[PDB]
Amino acid sequence: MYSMPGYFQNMPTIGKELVNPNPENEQEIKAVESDIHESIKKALDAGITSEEKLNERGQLSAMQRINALIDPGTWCPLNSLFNPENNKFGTTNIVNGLGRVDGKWVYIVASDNKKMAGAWVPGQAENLIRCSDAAKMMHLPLIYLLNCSGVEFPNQDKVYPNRRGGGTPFFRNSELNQLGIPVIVGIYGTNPAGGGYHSISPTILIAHQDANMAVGGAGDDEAAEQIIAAQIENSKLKVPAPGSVPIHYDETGFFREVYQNDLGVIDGIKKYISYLPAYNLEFFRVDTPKAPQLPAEDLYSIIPMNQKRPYDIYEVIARLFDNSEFSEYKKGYGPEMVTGLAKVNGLLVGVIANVQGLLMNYPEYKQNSVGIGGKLYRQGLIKMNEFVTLCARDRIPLIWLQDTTGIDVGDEAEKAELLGLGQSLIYSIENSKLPSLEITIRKASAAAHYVLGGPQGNNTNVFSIGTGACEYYVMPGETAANAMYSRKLVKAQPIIGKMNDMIQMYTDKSRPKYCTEKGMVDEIVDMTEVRPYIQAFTEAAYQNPQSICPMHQMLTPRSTREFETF
Amino acid sequence: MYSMPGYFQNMPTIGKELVNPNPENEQEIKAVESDIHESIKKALDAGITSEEKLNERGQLSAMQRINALIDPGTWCPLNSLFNPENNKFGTTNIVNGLGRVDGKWVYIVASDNKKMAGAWVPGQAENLIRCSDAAKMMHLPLIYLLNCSGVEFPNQDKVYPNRRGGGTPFFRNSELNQLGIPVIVGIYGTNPAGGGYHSISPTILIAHQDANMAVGGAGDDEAAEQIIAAQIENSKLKVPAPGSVPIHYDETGFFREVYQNDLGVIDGIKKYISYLPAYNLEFFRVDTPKAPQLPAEDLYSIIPMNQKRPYDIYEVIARLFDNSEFSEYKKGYGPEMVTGLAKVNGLLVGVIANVQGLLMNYPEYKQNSVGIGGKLYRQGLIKMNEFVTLCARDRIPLIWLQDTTGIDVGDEAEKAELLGLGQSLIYSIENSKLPSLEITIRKASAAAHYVLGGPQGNNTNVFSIGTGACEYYVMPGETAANAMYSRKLVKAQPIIGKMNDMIQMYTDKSRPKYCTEKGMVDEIVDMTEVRPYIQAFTEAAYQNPQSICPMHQMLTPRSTREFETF
Amino acid sequence: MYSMPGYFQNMPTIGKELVNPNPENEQEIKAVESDIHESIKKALDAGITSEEKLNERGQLSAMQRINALIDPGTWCPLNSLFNPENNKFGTTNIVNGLGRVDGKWVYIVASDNKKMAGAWVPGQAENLIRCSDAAKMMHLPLIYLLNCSGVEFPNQDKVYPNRRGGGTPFFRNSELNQLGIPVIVGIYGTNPAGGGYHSISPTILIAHQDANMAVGGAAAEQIIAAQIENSKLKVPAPGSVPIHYDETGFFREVYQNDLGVIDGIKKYISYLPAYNLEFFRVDTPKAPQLPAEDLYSIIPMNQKRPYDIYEVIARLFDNSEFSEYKKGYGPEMVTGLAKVNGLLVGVIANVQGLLMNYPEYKQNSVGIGGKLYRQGLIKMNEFVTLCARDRIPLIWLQDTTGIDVGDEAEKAELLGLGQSLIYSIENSKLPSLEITIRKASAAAHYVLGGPQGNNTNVFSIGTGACEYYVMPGETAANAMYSRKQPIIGKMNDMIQMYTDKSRPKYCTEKGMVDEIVDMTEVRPYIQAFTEAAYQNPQSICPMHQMLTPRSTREFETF
Ligand SMILES: CC(C)(COP(=O)(O)OP(=O)(O)OC[C@H]1O[C@@H](n2cnc3c(N)ncnc32)[C@H](O)[C@@H]1OP(=O)(O)O)[C@@H](O)C(=O)NCCC(=O)NCCSC(=O)CCCC(=O)O
Ligand SMILES: CC(C)(COP(=O)(O)OP(=O)(O)OC[C@H]1O[C@@H](n2cnc3c(N)ncnc32)[C@H](O)[C@@H]1OP(=O)(O)O)[C@@H](O)C(=O)NCCC(=O)NCCSC(=O)CCCC(=O)O
Ligand SMILES: CC(C)(COP(=O)(O)OP(=O)(O)OC[C@H]1O[C@@H](n2cnc3c(N)ncnc32)[C@H](O)[C@@H]1OP(=O)(O)O)[C@@H](O)C(=O)NCCC(=O)NCCSC(=O)CCCC(=O)O
Repeated sequence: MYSMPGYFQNMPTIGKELVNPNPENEQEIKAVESDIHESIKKALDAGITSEEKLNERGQLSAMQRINALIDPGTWCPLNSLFNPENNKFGTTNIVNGLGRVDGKWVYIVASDNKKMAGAWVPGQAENLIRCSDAAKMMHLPLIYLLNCSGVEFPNQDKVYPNRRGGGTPFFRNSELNQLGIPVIVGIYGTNPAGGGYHSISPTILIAHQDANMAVGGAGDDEAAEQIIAAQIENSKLKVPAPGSVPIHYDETGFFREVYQNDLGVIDGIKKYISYLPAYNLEFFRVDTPKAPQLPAEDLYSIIPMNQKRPYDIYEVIARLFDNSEFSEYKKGYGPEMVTGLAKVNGLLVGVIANVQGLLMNYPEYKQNSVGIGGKLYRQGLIKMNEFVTLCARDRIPLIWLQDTTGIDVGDEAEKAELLGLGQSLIYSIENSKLPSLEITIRKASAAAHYVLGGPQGNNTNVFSIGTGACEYYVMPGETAANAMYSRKLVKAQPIIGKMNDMIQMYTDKSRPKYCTEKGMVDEIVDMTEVRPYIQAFTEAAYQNPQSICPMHQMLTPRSTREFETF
Repeated sequence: MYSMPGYFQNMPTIGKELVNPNPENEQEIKAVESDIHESIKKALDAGITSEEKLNERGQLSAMQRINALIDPGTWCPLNSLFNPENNKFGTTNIVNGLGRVDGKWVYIVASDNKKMAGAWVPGQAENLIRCSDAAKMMHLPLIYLLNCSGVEFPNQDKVYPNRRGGGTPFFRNSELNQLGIPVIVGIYGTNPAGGGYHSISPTILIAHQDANMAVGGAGDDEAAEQIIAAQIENSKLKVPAPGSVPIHYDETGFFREVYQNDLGVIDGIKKYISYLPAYNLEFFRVDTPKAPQLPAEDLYSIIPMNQKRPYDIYEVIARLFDNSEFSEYKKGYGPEMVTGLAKVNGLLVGVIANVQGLLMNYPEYKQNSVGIGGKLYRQGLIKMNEFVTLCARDRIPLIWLQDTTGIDVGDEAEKAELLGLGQSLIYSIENSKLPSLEITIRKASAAAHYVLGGPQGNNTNVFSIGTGACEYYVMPGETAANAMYSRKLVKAQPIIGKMNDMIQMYTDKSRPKYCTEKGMVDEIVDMTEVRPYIQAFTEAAYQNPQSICPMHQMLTPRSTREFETF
Repeated sequence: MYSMPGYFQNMPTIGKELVNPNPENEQEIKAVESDIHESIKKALDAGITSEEKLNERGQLSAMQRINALIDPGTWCPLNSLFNPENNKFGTTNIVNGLGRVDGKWVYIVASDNKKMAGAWVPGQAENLIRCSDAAKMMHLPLIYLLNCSGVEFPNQDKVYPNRRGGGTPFFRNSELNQLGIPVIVGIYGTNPAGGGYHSISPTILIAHQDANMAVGGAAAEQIIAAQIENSKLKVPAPGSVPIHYDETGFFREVYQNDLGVIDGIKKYISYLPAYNLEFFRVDTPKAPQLPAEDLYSIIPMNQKRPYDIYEVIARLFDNSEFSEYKKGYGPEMVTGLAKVNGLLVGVIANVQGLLMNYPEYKQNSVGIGGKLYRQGLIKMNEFVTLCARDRIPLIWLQDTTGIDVGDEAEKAELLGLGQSLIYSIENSKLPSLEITIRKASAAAHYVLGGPQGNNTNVFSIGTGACEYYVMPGETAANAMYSRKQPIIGKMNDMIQMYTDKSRPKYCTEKGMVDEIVDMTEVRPYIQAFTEAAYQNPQSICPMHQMLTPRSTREFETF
């Protein structure tokens, strides 16, 4: 019961059954994966109040609230270890990511009430903007599980002011609303000032019976003593915390609904989520959802931690996409890249990925050359330009699989227009106006990181994820030390020492964990977890898209076919 | 020769001649202004190569290139002291701001070739985004005077990766182009990799004859020696720097034009600027341009450095806007704010500004009260909501003059809807979809900083400026130390000591210079320089606006009139 | 001083010098062209008040006002003979088209004050919407030379009410303003009610000193008493200068005479944003290398004769240069880049004649030029999509008899590929011009950048050799009456009617095509359109970031 099975079903299948496993490699990847999981667990547990203590006082933690909201097994966290300003607890005081609620994907943001009652900490504003941007680009509902005490007083200068500070999300929520994207808030505990605007900015307000939202909270030694007198007098005065339920439900009616406990609040949210517009994804399917035909655990063997080793990218694609099917656009032209159509739970996506290894008699603009997989040449850049443009016309979201060492350099490459072709790709992406996912398989480096659907496209890239085998740098430490200090040897030992410093630093500052802490990549995900994220993304993309191309009116399949025959 | 003189000419005049000058105050302001000018001069001079040395080698500095481009006296720098990451030289290696070129306003970005040949330094990416955002919001041409050596190798992790890093401007330039906003580049010196994409991303490329743009640049002790052999062999090889004029002019034709020297490049830019679409501002005028009727130097007396002193805001408005004329919207309603129409070189703007001092028998929702000027109440918030909405419909840009201590707090204020009214203002602003300017007169604090056209509105606020009398904090240090440590005295000397630490820190981290270094405000401007910036902004706003309301079809003047009569 | 001469300069040249002229054909074309010119002249002269009488009373006619405004030789009229409701005078009481004012292209609408003082007549509302749509799609300034007495009382039911009636332009002017497109009005004579809203809706109002704009203007024996009492009362016509200048200030400026009003308009036009077209040029403007008058020989009036489309393209575009996209693939169509006064346009045009061993989905087949097959439709889909990305406007040259029919064609996806083209055009979001060379027929007329794309096609023009029908009269009579002597008679009626109702003049009267233009006048219209398109475009693609030239090159080499 689908359109055009001749084009969209029984596509060529790709990938081989894994002949030689590699335990050493698998163990190396899993060591990175373990450290990530361990750091996340330690960070989620950190803070002045435990989950156990929270539960005793009648409150749920962020993860408890999240797990009560979502369909089991659908949680795709992002920015778990994001901590650009290096807070001691290791987080930005929010837990965020994608989750599914009774079949509907939503973007979830949860205050960490274990840590200073969910206070604004350095790096949080940035994290929050990455949330609302994702919702914006995907037209996906934004859900706040809110428990926010506002500005951290010692850090006010880092959390209160500026273009992208604590005030920005309030504008971003109005923008979402104006773009037709609903925002739903569960209001827990005390939310004064900063937390008050997080409470009031959403579309729908569901309150805990003890919760509040307010413009402002309650209310030498001779100086020092005076304060404790006023405090204990006000405490015996028993004035209620401003903007409690008797105010914001009974008087202003800004609280739409009030629930007795945390799980009641969740039920309220679930109810309003059920009201939200969403396609039955069947509408956009070209085939019934099918698992890949090769197991994802093979990826622990296929993707080498030895950064000097090539591998076959088709083996990766075969394990990530429905039924191991792939419909390649212009195979043979631009051999440094794979571009083609694939399926994700029956839904069309365009896949763009680096080819690794030696490229015989290539590029064409060089007399007698061998090309390096992971680099970009003329035909690859042109093929991508076309494929992006075609997918954009067809309203087909793009998933980029990056493992790249840059664009070809030198005057032969220059004459081949590579600088202009790279920028043309940037222009093509910006022109596409569709949500896109970027997945760093191993190397994200040079300008290729930018042009290959990089997170530098703030209008199209929703977020980025990386595997345990990934690394981010401008160029390898060795090449960098070279270009920096080679001319300073044309003059001149103190220089040798700081070349080895640079090499060491580039290794340190390019490790997967460091990369996600700085937010270079949003999440480090397990090899068995990459497809889940692709599924989350793709289903979110097609849940309520702002534009449609009927299948019979799509150009990509037609142009792909013609190139194969003509 | 203007529409509706009955509405737009002979408006009420405001302001008094200054009776009592205040030398002490004037001197205090000018001390802040001097320190700013002095820090800017020191920062512009800093770097491994002087202007004198640059000139000897046949090159102009950033400021020389800028001064050769612009009409004399039209330079409005922004982010002069922006240095969020605290680079030693004190800058982000770019000089940026507004400048006029033969009557046309343009946004200007100039590489600082005194410092590591214009290398990407920490904080630069952010600075560059503030540039392209301004051009985007105002539909104003972006001009690059480019001399960029790319990534600073030691700092690569801070300048190369991430959503808002060195790659982002290349996407932002494509966005500008796609929105119909031209980008023009003068290409000087060597521009490899990162600087190559700054070269190629603009609409128009004008090159210095010795300049280049490229995807990549040229080309233990036994290890160490090997490098200097290859280097000196390549140096004697005399291979030209990749992507020089014989390549990018003669072969690729990406350089549109080539000039012999720096001033030739400027002439080329001037020529292409002359091609750009721009209104004769006469088209949008409602009166002939007229100076204010009171001198701006009085502002050194009027605006008190004593943060506890009120002043009359009308005295400020009278000195900033054409002919000291003001057409107030709903005077008497919402007395804590002034909202009304003014003129800037004959062009209509909407002005929103705090009233200072005691407000008798106010707010209305309190039994017997005296209101504090600089705070926001019910009627003020509602009046602003309406005025913003009206100006938005009329396509009249808004200028916000902030001097504020926040929104009224407590359950009487809550019942009066202040939390929802504040957010309604945010929604109203976001809905306006027009470029806006924010000017901090003194206090930018609390949520009022956000709602009063704050820079937290990334779609509407083009940039923000502040006077020498300005200060930024969440709340005063004393109130902050209180709310932080008062409950920790209900338990318990080590606490007293860190309360005085907080008070001191809030004073340090809220000084005008510190605020602009962090980018809380984009520029600290002289009292005599505020009108110039307002003129730059307003004329840029009306140069090529994307939407028009004919004067006879404007609602703001009509509604303003009806309230006065009915 | 241009980007990428390697791509944009010294493109292949096309066309041959004309070997054998054809006087018979030329004369046949010029006979149609003469009849058009003659009908236009008669229509412009028609009406109860002559130009001579207007001049005596101190007033200029529509054409005098237009000719005083525009740079000489830049007038591109549209809808000259548009008269869908068949008014006796032959017009819709407005003169409209493209004109250039001191180098700036603008859209011009002028009230015909020769005819019932510029009253609203049947068909006018539709004509006015075609004006504001053009301005909308090109972001081009709209100029009204206004002299409008409002609703024609006898015809009120046809000019006053409905979604697309006399009130619609007032909403369309607000839309233009909100899209940032300025509207400038010169207010002449009396403009009450309907004409009052034409006066007030624009951005800028310039008034003649005797002019007015108003909400409303100023048994049997009883009426003439009140009338003569009011006439002796000497009450001024409502909303005159002492009101709308002195009191309301809705008139921005007042001039003593018609030419003063024009000067005021010129001044405000000079204020308007416009590129120096040099900014978007890839070469200096160059005439074609073959004369346009050859087209009188090249394009056959004998509708059964093929001709070489390249000969047409060679005579319309700068320096006879053409950079063809995917030559050899989809031979029934020509798609490629060309230049118009140095500016890039994408050209899509039918190939005529026999196509050997084609289409590929059939066995031993000969293809018919002017028809659309699989590869043509796919090539156009790609080329449209590529030009859209590159912000390159499209010019469509139509001479077509439809899309291939039958189950082999169906299996080849032709129905879906045709609609994909429609989708592709709608997706392009750029102003486009459509020129009917000869045949506009079947679904091909729709998909080949037809005027049915109300968001992209600015207007359409046709040559004297053009004709519009669903299908030929013979084929139509067949399909209608084959399944059915009284029947033979009404088959010949149908054939005759299809010939009658498909003549160039009839087509433009009904608005099927907006203007019938002379063979020597096609390039001028292309120049007007292209220069208007690039005057103030809403989106740019830098030359070095364009995909079309790159993809075109790769197909040639790879
Ligand atoms: C640019 C020139 C030719 C200029 O040399 P010059 O004429 O001597 O000029 P000068 O005023 O004496 O300044 C040179 C001096 O300024 C400093 N400097 C220059 N560039 C950098 C940098 N990128 N990072 C850190 N420091 C830099 C160094 O101390 C230079 O000394 P040196 O030239 O080494 O003797 C040269 O210094 C050079 O080649 N520099 C940088 C090497 C390079 O190729 N860098 C590209 C950086 S990687 C990148 O941006 C990648 C982005 C993503 C991608 O596309 O891959
Ligand atoms: C929120 C509550 C009621 C929660 O108290 P609780 O029930 O004891 O909860 P708990 O788990 O024991 O946590 C309290 C403890 O967590 C820490 N903490 C809490 N909030 C902050 C903060 N904002 N900055 C820095 N540290 C904070 C403190 O150590 C708290 O201890 P304390 O309550 O003082 O004994 C209370 O701690 C409180 O009132 N906190 C903050 C005071 C306040 O009113 N803050 C508003 C911050 S200003 C702002 O955000 C302005 C934005 C712009 C504007 O609108 O003006
Ligand atoms: C406009 C002038 C002042 C023209 O001055 P003039 O020197 O007489 O000019 P002329 O060359 O001699 O032309 C007059 C002659 O042209 C014809 N004519 C003029 N206006 C109309 C019309 N509206 N419908 C049908 N026929 C009209 C009539 O035969 C006129 O003869 P008449 O003036 O009756 O002796 C005058 O004819 C006049 O006052 N006409 C009546 C105009 C009028 O009442 N217009 C309102 C039309 S209703 C409407 O548009 C409402 C729309 C909805 C709304 O906004 O309410």
